[PDB]
Amino acid sequence: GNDLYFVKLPNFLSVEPRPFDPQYYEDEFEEEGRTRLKLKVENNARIVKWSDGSMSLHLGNEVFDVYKAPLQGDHNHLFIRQGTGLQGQAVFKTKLTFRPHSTDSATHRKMTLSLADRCSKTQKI
Amino acid sequence: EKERFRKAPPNYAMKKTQLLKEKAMAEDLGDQDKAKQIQDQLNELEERAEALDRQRTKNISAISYINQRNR
Amino acid sequence: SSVLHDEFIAHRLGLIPLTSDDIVDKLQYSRDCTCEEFCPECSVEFTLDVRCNEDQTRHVTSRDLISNSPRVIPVTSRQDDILIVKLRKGQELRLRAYA
Amino acid sequence: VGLVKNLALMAYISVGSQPSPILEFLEEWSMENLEEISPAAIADATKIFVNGCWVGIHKDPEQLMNTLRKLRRQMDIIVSEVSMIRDIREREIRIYTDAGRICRPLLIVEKQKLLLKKRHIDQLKEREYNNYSWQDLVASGVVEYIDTLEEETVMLAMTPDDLQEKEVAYCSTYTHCEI
Amino acid sequence: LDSFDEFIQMSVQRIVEDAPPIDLPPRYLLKFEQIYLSKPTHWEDGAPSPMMPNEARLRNLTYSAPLYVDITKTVIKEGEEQLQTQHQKTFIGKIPIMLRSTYCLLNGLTDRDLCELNECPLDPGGYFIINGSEKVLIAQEKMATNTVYVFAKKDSKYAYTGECRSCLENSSRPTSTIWVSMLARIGQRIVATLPYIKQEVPIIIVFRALGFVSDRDILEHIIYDFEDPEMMEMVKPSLDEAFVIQEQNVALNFIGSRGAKPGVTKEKRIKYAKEVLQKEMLPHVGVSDFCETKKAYFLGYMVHRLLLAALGRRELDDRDHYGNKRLDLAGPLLAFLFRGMFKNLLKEVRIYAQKFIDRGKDFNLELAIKTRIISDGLKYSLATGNWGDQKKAH
Amino acid sequence: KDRDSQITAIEKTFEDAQKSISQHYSKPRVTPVEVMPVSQAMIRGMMDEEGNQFVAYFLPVEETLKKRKRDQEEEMDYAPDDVYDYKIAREYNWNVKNKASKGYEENYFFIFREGDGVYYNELETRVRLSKR
Amino acid sequence: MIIPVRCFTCGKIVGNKWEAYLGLLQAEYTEGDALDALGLKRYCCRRMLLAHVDLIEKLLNYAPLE
Ligand SMILES: [Zn+2]
Ligand SMILES: [Zn+2]
Repeated sequence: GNDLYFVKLPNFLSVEPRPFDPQYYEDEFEEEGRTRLKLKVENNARIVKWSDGSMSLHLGNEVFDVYKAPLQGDHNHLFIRQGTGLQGQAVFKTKLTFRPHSTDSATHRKMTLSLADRCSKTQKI
Repeated sequence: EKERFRKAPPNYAMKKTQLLKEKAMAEDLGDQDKAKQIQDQLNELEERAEALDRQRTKNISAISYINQRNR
Repeated sequence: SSVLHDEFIAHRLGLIPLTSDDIVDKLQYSRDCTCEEFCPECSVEFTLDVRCNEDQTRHVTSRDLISNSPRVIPVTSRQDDILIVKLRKGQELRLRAYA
Repeated sequence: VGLVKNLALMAYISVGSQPSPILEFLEEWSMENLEEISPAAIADATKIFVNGCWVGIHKDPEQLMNTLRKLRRQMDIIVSEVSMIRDIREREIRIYTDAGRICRPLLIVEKQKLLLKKRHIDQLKEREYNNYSWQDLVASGVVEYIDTLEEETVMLAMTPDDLQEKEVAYCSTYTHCEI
Repeated sequence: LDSFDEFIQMSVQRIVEDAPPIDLPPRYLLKFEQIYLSKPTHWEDGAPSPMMPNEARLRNLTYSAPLYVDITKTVIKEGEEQLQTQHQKTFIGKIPIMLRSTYCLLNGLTDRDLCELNECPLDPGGYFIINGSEKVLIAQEKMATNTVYVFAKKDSKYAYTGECRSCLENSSRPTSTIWVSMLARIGQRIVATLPYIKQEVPIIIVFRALGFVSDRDILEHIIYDFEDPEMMEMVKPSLDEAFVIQEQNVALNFIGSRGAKPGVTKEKRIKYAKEVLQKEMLPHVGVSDFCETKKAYFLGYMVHRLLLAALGRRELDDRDHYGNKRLDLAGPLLAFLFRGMFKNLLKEVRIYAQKFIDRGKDFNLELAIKTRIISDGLKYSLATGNWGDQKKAH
Repeated sequence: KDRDSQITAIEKTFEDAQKSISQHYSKPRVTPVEVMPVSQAMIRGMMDEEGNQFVAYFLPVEETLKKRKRDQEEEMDYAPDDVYDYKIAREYNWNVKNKASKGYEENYFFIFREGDGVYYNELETRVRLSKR
Repeated sequence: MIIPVRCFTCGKIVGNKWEAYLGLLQAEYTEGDALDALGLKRYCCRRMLLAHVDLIEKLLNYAPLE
């Protein structure tokens, strides 16, 4: 009920802070556009634990592969600060002595146009 | 005409055609062309990878197995 | 059409041992035979014809060396075979050889 | 003879990066900026050197070096290719982010023990079968690229064990180990 | 690969977009901005396709990308008629690609694909194909920029010379090798070899021209501790040796009186000596309108450090020491070129704008853009090995 | 592109991690064992100082000096700057409040085993404690 | 490129033993027992199989056709 459940993810894996709800979700977004749509059709979560002590984070058939590496610059307490009480009622939980090291990736594309043009014009007469 | 009908990928031409397919996908601002390209690309990839594993099915396959277990 | 040279094939063919006991004390040395080319009295003729048609790679072995004499064969009688080349899908090798 | 040379196996040459987040960061410590300084306050204060540029003055150089290295391990504000050199005898901190600096990876030492614990070897032995790699040793702060000009200041061991045992003392202040 | 990648991503751009807008009777603007590079091609008189490195090798071709830029033809005339017509993706030249780089066709590419391209999976990369020749750029070593050194050229009027190869960041201005040195011998005088000045000048006269009228005020920059008379009595000989010049203006006269082109009128001279002390000397510190206060600090640092070496308080610098060296890899080697090659084309478009406005007609940049500057300069230097222009190749 | 594709694939992946797990890219080398399901305000701490706002280096079993954390905002112009401490008497304690260090704050989403439920509790603003 | 037909030193045929040797490394053998099980007594002949690098496997990837 309390354990290491903090999960950093990169920009391209930004999961919604709230459950999926049909009343909260809208169509705004569209190789170029391929990376665009992925932001909300994927990104509720199930961090699967494995016999080697690795973890895999799943938001589909696509996989983020994860290790519970230690942390020393970020020694905070994690807490559910909901606006209710005096000025955000932070409920106590786990301390940030570790955070995920993990792999989530992208790609590029190719192009081609033309070099120079014709020349050697001549006026009448 | 002569580029149209005969089976295109084997042996080397599939690599340049795969690149060309990628370029066709990337040059399109239209999502339909992109997705059609993506589909096409995946299919040719699969076909090609099958063909590669098929050729390597024998006597290449055998050496692959010893190298993975030796390291 | 193999991945090796021309002389690589020929060199490797040279080093394959041939069953000699019954025949070698009968033959003329080549330089001593009256024939204008080669004779069964001064040589044994060999033949390799291999085409990889299938998908898998082809182990060109001493099995492929077909002799005209039944006794002067490569060592196959009674344990794998001397690998000559490996062929891919569409590559081939035709040669005739004399011992 | 001796003019044409060869790289070492693990030599890496700095590809270069802008000194601008460093400038932005160094600003918001207890620095003092060069143009708003009284000429009488340079005597007992260490001189800061970004890419050859004397950009600032600092009254406490033991807080900077410990802070700059922590970032240079944690892969965030200071990129791995940067070298930070502390001159003790003269009150100078020199930082280079520029390109063309030859450097090589070393294991980090703390107390007199390596940061390369058996966890890293276990994750790194199981690479390919999982996504882990050399860059995770960098990002975990286990190994560090050290420039020739920063190698001037390391107290370097040559094997993990043999140099970090307990005898009559050689140094007992090792900072790094050879790979 | 990394060197190259940084050149393609972050030095091709930033050499384009560094150059000044050209003008010329009404006059124009003519500004460059975004740059575009494609995968390599050969038939962009055949049908367009990617060139593969192995075809480039077999046909004695040059493995290169076409290169394009966004140009605004911006112009204004009488009547406040103005326009900013943009030529998106104007061709500039062809740039040779390093094998297995971020912009090669052979990038992130599997063993299966490499074999299908008839190319080696073991091939490291890092070389150019130039007329079907594999070329490598050998990493040329050099003394590190922006870093003060001290040496004893005893074979001269100088007992010690302090040095700085001051440079800004890949600027159209090259490095200025400043020297600040101590004469042998009153005795004990100290001089700046400032750039483009005919001869070296005593360091105190530099700080006077910088704008420091007071004596007290110059030495606070060069001597940090006023409490050790050790360093006080060391600068006296030079401080005595500048008592005739007290204001900024007479000071300027003194440097301006020694430019390569000394101005006939006095104000010409001052206009010179103000310019060299703001753009020429110590660029890395700043080239702005007012940077004297920080140029002052760094020069006092060089004098300070020479005084430290001379007092014997600090050990002389070793020129052989590899920390005092840097390596021109395939990035910086190319950036050095591309600067000059881009300058050449701005000289072309210049004369081409001129020949065309003078007729009172209108001028067209598509014909002005000489493709053969880049495409051939690159291809040339990477071919001969001569790191320069073809006409000054010796 | 289209909305129906998105609602389908999202609500489907709120089930495609809840199926049976038995093969993977890293099979046969490994097989899966078990599952950890998924505003906020985290008071960062300095590793040197070792901050008293939440006692991570000692892990207290009960508050020796308070009933609960009365951690309101440090000012009316300062709602994200919470008091970040476990105090309930008006006593002059030393516990460090959350300062507006946004500069370094950066990103940090938090989640929990909410009874094996689909939710999220991502962090709002990574504020930091100090020796004040 | 491809396993020699004979041990260069002595002249024993090793050309037939390479497939078999890799087959004995599909089994869990040390190379020392693989070499022994094939009957290579001399330290000449034993070098041929230890030291042979099989490059014909890589040259075979460069298809001519299909
Ligand atoms: Zn005969
Ligand atoms: Zn032998």
